[PDB]
Amino acid sequence: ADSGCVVSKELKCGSGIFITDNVHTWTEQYKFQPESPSKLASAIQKAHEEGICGIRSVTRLENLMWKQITPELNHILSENEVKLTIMTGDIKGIMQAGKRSLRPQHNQTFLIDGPETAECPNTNRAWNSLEVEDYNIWLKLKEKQDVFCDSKLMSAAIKDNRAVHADMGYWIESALNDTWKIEKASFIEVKNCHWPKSHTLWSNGVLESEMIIPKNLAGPVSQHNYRPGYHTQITGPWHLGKLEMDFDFCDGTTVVVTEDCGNRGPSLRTTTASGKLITEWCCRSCTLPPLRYRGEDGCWYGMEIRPLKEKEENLVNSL
Amino acid sequence: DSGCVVSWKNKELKCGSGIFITDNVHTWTEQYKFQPESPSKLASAIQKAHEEGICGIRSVTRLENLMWKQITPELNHILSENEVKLTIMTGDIKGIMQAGKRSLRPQTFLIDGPETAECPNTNRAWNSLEVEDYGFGTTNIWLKLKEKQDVFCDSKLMSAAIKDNRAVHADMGYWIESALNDTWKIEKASFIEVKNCHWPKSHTLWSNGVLESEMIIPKNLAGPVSQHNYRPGYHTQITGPWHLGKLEMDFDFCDGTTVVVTEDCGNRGPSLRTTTASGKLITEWCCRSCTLPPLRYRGEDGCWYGMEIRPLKEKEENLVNSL
Ligand SMILES: *[C@@H]1O[C@H](CO)[C@@H](O)[C@H](O)[C@H]1NC(C)=O
Ligand SMILES: *[C@@H]1O[C@H](CO)[C@@H](O)[C@H](O)[C@H]1NC(C)=O
Repeated sequence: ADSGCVVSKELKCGSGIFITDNVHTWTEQYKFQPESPSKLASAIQKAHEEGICGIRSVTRLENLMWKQITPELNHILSENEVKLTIMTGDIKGIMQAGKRSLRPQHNQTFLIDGPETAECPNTNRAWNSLEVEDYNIWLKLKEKQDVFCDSKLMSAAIKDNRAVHADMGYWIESALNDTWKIEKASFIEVKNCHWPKSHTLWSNGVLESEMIIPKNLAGPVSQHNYRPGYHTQITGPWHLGKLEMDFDFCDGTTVVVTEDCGNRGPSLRTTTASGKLITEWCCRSCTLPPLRYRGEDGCWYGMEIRPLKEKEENLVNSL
Repeated sequence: DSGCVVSWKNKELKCGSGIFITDNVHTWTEQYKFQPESPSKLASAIQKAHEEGICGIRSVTRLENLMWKQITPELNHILSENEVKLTIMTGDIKGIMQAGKRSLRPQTFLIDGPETAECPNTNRAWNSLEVEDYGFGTTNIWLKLKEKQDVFCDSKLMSAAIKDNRAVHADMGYWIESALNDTWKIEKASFIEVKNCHWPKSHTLWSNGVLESEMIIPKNLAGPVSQHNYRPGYHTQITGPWHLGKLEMDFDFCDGTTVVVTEDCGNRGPSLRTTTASGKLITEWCCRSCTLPPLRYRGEDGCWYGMEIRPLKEKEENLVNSL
């Protein structure tokens, strides 16, 4: 067990389990490391032999690993005198999943991450094929090609009417004010894996048509992932990659509830592409305070929120 | 909520923000104490309930009973001073804290104590108190009356967490550890109390597709409805030694006993103790489909085995079981 001391203005000490937030920390405390870059390289040789253009990362740290290891891998690949050039790209927005998966055991090109292409489909990319051995993190090959995120990375906790589902890239908070409902969400990444129900709190009788964070977007199948007058934000501003969902009004905007408002569609931003600000918003059934997203390009509103009088075409949505 | 914690086994410590769950069970000091909001209102509720025709009430948890014992004379004092002739009497608690079919809402009176015929549990009040706020310091806690009736344990006392493939469901008298060795399963369970409420789903992990026949710790014993409450080859231990009240159950053999897996072994029945009423020690045990290390209960009178586990040779009627 983990024995120590923590302070909230109350002080408490003892033994138990401590769940940390590594998302909001400006410092990068964790890095990913391989146990056998040789085995990895061989698995990539096999993958290319098994017909694979490249691989797509599940998380940000995996991508950073692929980046920091690519030269050595290519070097190793050259050390084995096997003709292949490994190319690692960047991650942006939702990390799309790959249907292929690695198996443990002029020049060609192996495309790790990067943007989409016609030469290499997502179905030819490998994904979710690296798990954690132990803790800098000793990683390794997986059992099989499950569409779940790594269990050793997931975490969760609940006490004093505050529930948290946490990850190395996610930080999801719900609370009990009259009822249990989602409160906050923090994202460094957006991934296409599924949140394991082993590390999930309150998973019984969960309507997937109501869970805000999408299941196929590592959304916890939980009644904590619930918010009255909301549904799954399938078409939300997840194209940001890094964002902060909360339940308040965007700065300088006003949202009201009315039947006169339109139907739910792709999330929109307060700021026009031209820079024009809209202050008047509406929802047909949403529950004030409204679902908002804080990111790079500014604030966005939930799918349920549409502008009152302004035409939707004038705005920017999830493309 | 920021702080620093150190793991000896992991040989690693960490600082930062987040959420800390504390094992209130293996605390050397009884840090917590139950205290009401307005004892006068409690007394009022007692008078009203007695007038309704109630005979007594039953605590839900240990520290609740402690509060009752800590405020009874003051309560009985309030009664007389506020014009009424009711004698409130509180006995101790042993084993399972039987629920009461009735409840509180905002000739003598009996609280807890032994089971009696004058005041059956069907006419007892139970699960009528909830916490509003926490005191600080010893650490005390407020209590007020519930506006709703249920058999759920107070949500504000339960906790849960998962990290490093080790789940924990905690309480003030419960501490239930699960882990991932090969597969996910329950590893330990610590009790200072045995209650009959229900462990709510809001504070539960993996509550999907949970066979109550597979949940080791019974649902009606505040057992977490979870696949963290599972064990390969074991079922709901309804006839475990829950008469002990305080116990520490886990998975290892009893000291100087032998358990094996044999289809010839007897079927599952009441949990037996390794030692008989005379004092003999049953060294040979078995199970049909159970898995080793065996489900054992470390209590006061010694080590016990799971329901699936039977004495290999010795007639089970020569052994002591949960009556
Ligand atoms: C809790 O919800 C009520 C309405 O349901 C609201 O009036 C109150 O402000 C909320 N408490 C908060 C936000 O702390
Ligand atoms: C997991 O189970 C195996 C089965 O024999 C055992 O050898 C091992 O020690 C167990 N691991 C832990 C951490 O208890």
